[PDB]
Amino acid sequence: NGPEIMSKLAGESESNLRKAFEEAEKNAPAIIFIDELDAIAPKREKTHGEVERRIVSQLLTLMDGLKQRAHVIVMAATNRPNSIDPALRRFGRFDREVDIGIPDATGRLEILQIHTKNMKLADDVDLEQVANETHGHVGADLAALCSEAALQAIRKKMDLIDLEDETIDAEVMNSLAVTMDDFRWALSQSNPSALRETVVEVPQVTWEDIGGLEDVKRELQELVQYPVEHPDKFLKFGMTPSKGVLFYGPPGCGKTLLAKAIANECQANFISIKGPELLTMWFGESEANVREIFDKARQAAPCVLFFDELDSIAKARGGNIGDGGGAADRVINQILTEMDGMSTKKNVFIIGATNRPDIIDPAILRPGRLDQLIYIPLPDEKSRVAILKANLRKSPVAKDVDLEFLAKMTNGFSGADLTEICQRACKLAIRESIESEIVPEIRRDHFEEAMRFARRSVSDNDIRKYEMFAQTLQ
Amino acid sequence: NRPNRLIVDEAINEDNSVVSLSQPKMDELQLFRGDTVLLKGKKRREAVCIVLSDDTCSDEKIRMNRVVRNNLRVRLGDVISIQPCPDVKYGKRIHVLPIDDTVEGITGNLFEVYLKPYFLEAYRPIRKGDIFLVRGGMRAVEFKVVETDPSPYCIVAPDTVIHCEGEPIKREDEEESLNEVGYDDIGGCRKQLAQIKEMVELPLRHPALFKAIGVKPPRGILLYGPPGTGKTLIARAVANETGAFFFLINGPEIMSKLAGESESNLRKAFEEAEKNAPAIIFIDELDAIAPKREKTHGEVERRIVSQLLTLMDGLKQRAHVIVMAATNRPNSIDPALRRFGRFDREVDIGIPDATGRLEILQIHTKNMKLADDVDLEQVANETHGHVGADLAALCSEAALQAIRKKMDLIDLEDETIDAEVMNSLAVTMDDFRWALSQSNPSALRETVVEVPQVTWEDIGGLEDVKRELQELVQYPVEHPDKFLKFGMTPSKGVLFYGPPGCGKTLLAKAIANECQANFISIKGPELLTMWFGESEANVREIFDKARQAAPCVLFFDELDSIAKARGGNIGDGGGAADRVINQILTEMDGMSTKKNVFIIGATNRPDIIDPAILRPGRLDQLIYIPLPDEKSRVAILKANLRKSPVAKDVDLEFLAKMTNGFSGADLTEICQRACKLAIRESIESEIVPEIRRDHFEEAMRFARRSVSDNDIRKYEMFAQTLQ
Ligand SMILES: Nc1ncnc2c1ncn2[C@@H]1O[C@H](COP(=O)(O)OP(=O)(O)O)[C@@H](O)[C@H]1O
Ligand SMILES: Nc1ncnc2c1ncn2[C@@H]1O[C@H](COP(=O)(O)OP(=O)(O)O)[C@@H](O)[C@H]1O
Ligand SMILES: Nc1ncnc2c1ncn2[C@@H]1O[C@H](COP(=O)(O)OP(=O)(O)O)[C@@H](O)[C@H]1O
Repeated sequence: NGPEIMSKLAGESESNLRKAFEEAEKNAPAIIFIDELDAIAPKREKTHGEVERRIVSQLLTLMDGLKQRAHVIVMAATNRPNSIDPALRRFGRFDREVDIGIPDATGRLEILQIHTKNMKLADDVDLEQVANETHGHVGADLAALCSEAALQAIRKKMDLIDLEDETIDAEVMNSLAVTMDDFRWALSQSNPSALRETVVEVPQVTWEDIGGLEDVKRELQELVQYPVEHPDKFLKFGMTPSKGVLFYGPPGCGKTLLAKAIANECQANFISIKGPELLTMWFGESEANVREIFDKARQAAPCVLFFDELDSIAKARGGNIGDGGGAADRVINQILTEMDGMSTKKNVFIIGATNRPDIIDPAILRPGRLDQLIYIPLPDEKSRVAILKANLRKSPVAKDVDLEFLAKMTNGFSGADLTEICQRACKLAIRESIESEIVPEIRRDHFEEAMRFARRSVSDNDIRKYEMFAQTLQ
Repeated sequence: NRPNRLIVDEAINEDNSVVSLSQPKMDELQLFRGDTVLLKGKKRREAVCIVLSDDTCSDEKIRMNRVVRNNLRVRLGDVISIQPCPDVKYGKRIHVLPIDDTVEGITGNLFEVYLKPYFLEAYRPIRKGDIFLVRGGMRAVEFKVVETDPSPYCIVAPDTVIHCEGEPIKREDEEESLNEVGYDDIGGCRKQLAQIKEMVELPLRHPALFKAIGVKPPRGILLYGPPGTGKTLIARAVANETGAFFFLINGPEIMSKLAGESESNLRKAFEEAEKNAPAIIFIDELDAIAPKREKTHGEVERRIVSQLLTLMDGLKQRAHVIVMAATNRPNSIDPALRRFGRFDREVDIGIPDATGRLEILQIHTKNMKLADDVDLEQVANETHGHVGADLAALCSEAALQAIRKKMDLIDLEDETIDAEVMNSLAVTMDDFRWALSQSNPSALRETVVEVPQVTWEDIGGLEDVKRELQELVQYPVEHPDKFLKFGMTPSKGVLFYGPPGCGKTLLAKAIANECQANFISIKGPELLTMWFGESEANVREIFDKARQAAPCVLFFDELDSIAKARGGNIGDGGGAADRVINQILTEMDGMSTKKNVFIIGATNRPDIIDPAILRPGRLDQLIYIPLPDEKSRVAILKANLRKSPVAKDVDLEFLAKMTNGFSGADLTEICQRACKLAIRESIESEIVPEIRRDHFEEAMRFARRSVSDNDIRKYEMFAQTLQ
């Protein structure tokens, strides 16, 4: 480990290092694990001194020194890849590069179940919702959660009597159990003190979650599915599958849901770049970050890379009058660059979404880019029924309140305006239930009080404007 | 389970040898507040103490101070046996006698002072061998009772002849001396004091269990806060009180040595401490060793930041050692020190608040014997900005002032300066107000985090808003599974909008108080600073500080400030988005699921706010805060005047009548304008001293309303337009 090697004096260092392999090549097949490779090998501008630069050397030439008569494999742990000296990646040193990544909800379950196999828990805690609120936790955060859970429960009991003897009794800890009120107390601590950076996981949204948009659901499958499944068919007509899509339409109509739904149907990774993140690069004048975004999609492939609010920087410049310049700007420029310069097909599929297709720069549109415009309209009462149901397919809704009549009264709302009504109703309910008793389910009159506040955010003006962009483009 | 034994726990009172039982135990032990009780302790020794009756304590925990515990040899969390002794029998002059080094430069007659005041009005029961401690004249000297004419124990009576001796029997080797800091020496940081004791209770107190169990106890703890906030103090108290061996590294000592003489002391510091386990290694000034960064130059500095990383790794949990390290800001140190298995726990000691600066002040004068008028409440009110060391410096400068006005007035200076003379010495309020007049807030001022003192009692009107806000902030924290029954996420934002001075700030502070939550206020100038300074990386440090202060209310006041600085009636050519609000969006939506951080924005220009703030997952609930009504304008006038005296002669609802509308701030203007015309009268006099109706009439001559009825209609408009 790097700091041990860095702990020694000059020449006592690289001796342990060149001994570490000359010791291990005996015992072969063997694995040398160099974790904290940044400690040894950040050979860069930033190192000062010869002795640091000496040790980044000689590591390069112990990598070269293994002739394949060495059965040794060298693993090295790093945190971000740009961390280390680029000559460590020369072919014949570290050729393979494998990203362990943050675990997801579905994975944070297995970790939790590994770190309590010795505990003998209590019956109500299900580890599914424990694994749901632990988002942001790496697997060590998880190990720390459950150990703090088990040190809490040992605080509420046992030494209650002060039974402390030489060797503390066997049968007594087995009686000891850790309830859900321990774990929820374990999360209440600071524990997401670990990193939060761009997440990459398979979303949990299946098409079951999207009311309506039937034609879009089948259009998207062709775009994303058929190429990956049936390539030589594309090779029979000498065709390149289009790797972009641009969803456009009013807000809250499900442009995000569709992107996640299709990553799920493919069981592909979904990286979401939202509007604030593009604005960050544009104010911060750091669009070198766009490269790190696509290389992270490339390493997470097959993946869906989703740019939401791709008009964000165009808005921040205005765009009804706006600045004197043209449509091009720093960040979208690097998205163009990294798109068209990407690998032939790595199964990275690029989805943009915009609520202002008007002010997007047209260069994004040209073939080899987001090449397929897909309009995402305000739902119809046909769909407004399935929107109301897909929201209420979790919370309990009594039969007494009926749907297609609610979905009737709205000439148009977004699918988001409808969730507004739903969630507004569910708030009026919990308000009732918390109070009681001094009955505990939803009711029709909850929704009627909700509908008092139902507003539509789309003004029938701009639907005609949206209707216009549709026929104008072809 | 043979309910004889009972646990020992901390106690509020200042006096010695008083244990405070849980009231639903009365007839179990059968003994009332007039019976003294024998308590069993380690190395076959005991004590007997009169008993007090209180509600708040747990049933199983005796509450008693340090002195009564040390002789018992009980450390908090240990269990003692409590058995009554109605059989008590008075003594005739138990023999008492000075000990330690404490026993410093004293001389002459210490018995009319360090005994006779204390024994008086008391009947303090005393068993032979007790260390019971007395304080006077800027010193705490304790007198051990070596001999009791009857035995084992005795009440003291005013009728026992008193024995003048004053000889210095040195303290025995095995007892750990009292002068050493315990938990009661730590005034104002206590929420986190439970936190550190919770972390370290089980590892330090119970070495056997973690050898008898699979699990990992905390390896290292990082105390951080501005310098002088008591971080060394905490580590020593925890060590001294659990009994564990406390080792102290400080960075500049390690940095003082030559290369290789350095890391040897360092790797010896643990290889020395792992013997003495359970032990605490305190590495304060961890920035001196471990700022491993770009900024270090040299191998030897980078060597020492290494090897510290790998002494952290080297403890295998057969080490019972806990490593505490003090730091000032967390970004200060090398990030590989925070790898899990090195410093996993991170605990922020923080600036004390008015309510805390009181306890600190009361700890640093326990030996002084003050003067009657100084109340330490307003002393603790104007000491804002002072860390706990600033406070220790205040009161010591107060006591060196009062020693300057007196004593050496005669020049009585002898070999050993007299005992009875300093006890007469007292420090009045005119010393402390002179102590504050100095530079002493030479310590840090950065963003404060404390529970505000504004209760709803302070806000005139806004009844519907008061109940709306409670639902938003309270119901989620109290009743989560109810939110889980309908699969709902509690909205974590609010945006107050309305005219100025209508109480948008007060409401935010009032609700943090009703929750008893921390309140961080980011005001308008601070957002403008980030926008001119083009440093919006600071917004991250703002939310991570809320996250560490959670449960907290984070309040953005004047969230339109950057929009104004760009204009906004015509304004720049750009859109609504800008650098700083962008990072607020980012840090909001990317925040932890629910840490009980509740985000309140306030604006007097909801017009020019960017709409992206509004979208669900952000400040999602708009709450309009209107100009008050004469209904409320009465309670506004009263909540201002609920401090200063207002004679009945001046009447309110008629003042609150004449104003079609003012802000709640315009009304405070009138109030304060009146109170100025009054003090003007009182300072002058006499060459009467209270407010009067005509004061307020002269005030009302200058009453202006800052809201012009135009924009109320504009405010009325934003209200119905949004829904
Ligand atoms: N067609 C729809 N079907 C089901 N839910 C929807 C639909 N449209 C919107 N919603 C709900 O509204 C929310 C916001 O929609 P979003 O995916 O952001 O759409 P957009 O990107 O077009 O604004 C989503 O969480 C979703 O649950
Ligand atoms: N919360 C507190 N309660 C009582 N005394 C305090 C408190 N904080 C600081 N002090 C006083 O301040 C002095 C400096 O404390 P120290 O722990 O050395 O500072 P730091 O926190 O920088 O390590 C100590 O002598 C202590 O008496
Ligand atoms: N409704 C009110 N009730 C009591 N005091 C008020 C009220 N409104 C304003 N004040 C007084 O006016 C001052 C300024 O109000 P502030 O909280 O800044 O409101 P805003 O943020 O809306 O300007 C506060 O110190 C408060 O004491």
